[PDB]
Amino acid sequence: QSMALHYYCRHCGVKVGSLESSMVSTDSLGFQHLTNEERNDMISYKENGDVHVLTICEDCQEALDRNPHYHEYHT
Ligand SMILES: [Zn+2]
Repeated sequence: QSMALHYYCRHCGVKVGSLESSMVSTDSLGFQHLTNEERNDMISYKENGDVHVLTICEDCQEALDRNPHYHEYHT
């Protein structure tokens, strides 16, 4: 199944790596004994990857490419 790092966007807070998590249970960490999804990750090695990366989404990339560093701070 299509699995990798969990992508959460820098600044705009969009989930860039979580859409098909409904059937692709690789997004949820097997904490203890929650759902069947957690039961699957309950293996002695996080199958979900243990990866929470903050990256640029399409939107922010365009904030990037269309605006120099996506505007300035204040001055
Ligand atoms: Zn973004």
